[PDB]
Amino acid sequence: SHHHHHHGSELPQMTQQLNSDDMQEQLSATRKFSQILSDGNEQIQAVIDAGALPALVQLLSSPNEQILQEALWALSNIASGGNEQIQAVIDAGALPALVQLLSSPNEQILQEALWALSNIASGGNEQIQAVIDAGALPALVQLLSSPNEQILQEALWALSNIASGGNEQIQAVIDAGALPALVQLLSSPNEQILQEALWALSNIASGGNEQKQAVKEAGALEKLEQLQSHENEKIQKEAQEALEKLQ
Amino acid sequence: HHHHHHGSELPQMTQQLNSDDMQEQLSATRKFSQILSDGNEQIQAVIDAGALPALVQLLSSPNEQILQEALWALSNIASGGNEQIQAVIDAGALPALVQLLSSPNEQILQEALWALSNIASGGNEQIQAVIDAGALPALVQLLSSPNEQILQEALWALSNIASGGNEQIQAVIDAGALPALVQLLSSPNEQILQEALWALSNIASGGNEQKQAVKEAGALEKLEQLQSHENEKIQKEAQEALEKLQ
Ligand SMILES: [Mg+2]
Ligand SMILES: [Mg+2]
Repeated sequence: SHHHHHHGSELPQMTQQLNSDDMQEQLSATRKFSQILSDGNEQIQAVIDAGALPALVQLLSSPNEQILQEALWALSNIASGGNEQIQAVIDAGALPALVQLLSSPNEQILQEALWALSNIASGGNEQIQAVIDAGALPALVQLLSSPNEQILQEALWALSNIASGGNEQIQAVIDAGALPALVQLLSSPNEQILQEALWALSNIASGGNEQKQAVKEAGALEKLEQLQSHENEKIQKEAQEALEKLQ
Repeated sequence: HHHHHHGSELPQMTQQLNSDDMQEQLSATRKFSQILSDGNEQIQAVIDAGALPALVQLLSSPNEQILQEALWALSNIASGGNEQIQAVIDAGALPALVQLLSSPNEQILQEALWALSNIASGGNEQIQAVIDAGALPALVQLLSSPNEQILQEALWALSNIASGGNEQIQAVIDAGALPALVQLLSSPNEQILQEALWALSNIASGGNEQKQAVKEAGALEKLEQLQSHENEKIQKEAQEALEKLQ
């Protein structure tokens, strides 16, 4: 969803001061920007300081759709910041509830839960490990065989981020039975899915010998070879990289 | 540390989350979401308004306050998620931050290192951008700073870089960081050697090629000697890393 900044915004003239030659104007504008950024982070931190996270995690068990969905947006949002903010989400016990919400008959709830997991798995290796431990992988994989393309795309993005951890985190993806589904996804009519399936296999390929062979066993060499000649240009530029590192 | 103002609505909202009343639960979640949406849109408005490239340009300012103030703003943005980190790199920050790494002024150097740490706490391509910008040669050279505040920030940065994939871990090894990392185990500072242990354990998360390089540096010798330490918490981390070589 795109927005317009309000008409009374001071930001444009503030940006002009930064680019100016005056150096009183330069100093004034950097101070105002530092204030805006400090204020914005502090409002986010105050919510965490307030003890909101564990109470929001509780509300993930709400029978009410409205409440569960808003509490889910809030957590996803926090988990989209730095590592420290993901840690707070994890510490509040979000993961088991987030993993459980992958069984939700609601397609809107499933997608928001998948986006939350992606955010958390975009952090450090031990935080991706936490996700793995919570048993996210068995559900993520079965969700790769989904008729719903929009769900598939987010489940795929969540695996890629897990697949961008250490070798042991990558191996957990392999052990979960992810490759057959990923390789099949290189036959996707939808181009955007192909590219994320590509980037997922590319992230796995950044592992050691064991991870590479597993990808060769799944039949990914054959595909990337006779895929390096697809209609699109950047789908060839990324399949060339996904084939070259497997060396 | 700071206090929130007495008029803050947050405590009554938190209690509304934990209540049995669904209406109060729903009013509180919507309000928390609103607050979070607002803060994140304040930060994005600064980016959408084209500030970053201009702040990067002010990293080469002859004025002490300006340079310092711009570096904090850049550092602050880089402490968010990957999307915000990328905007900083796109703005051209890394070259300027690396050049600032060899500046007379001590606090400027420290903030420069803090900034680079923030950037290296993102994804692998982001950490690789730090490496391609030439950060490592300077970083290792700072591992024996007579200033210990500067030593601990430089350590943090290397841990972050070494917390990437195998390609970035090998780069740290290739830059000759292991000997100095090992020598920081037998050092008086209990907070520093802990960060050096964090650092070494992160390398030990790589492959065999990475695991063996640490061994040739004399890690296993000084890792086992750390079970005779006064502190109980160091005794755990030394083991969690010593055994991390299965
Ligand atoms: Mg191989
Ligand atoms: Mg809202």
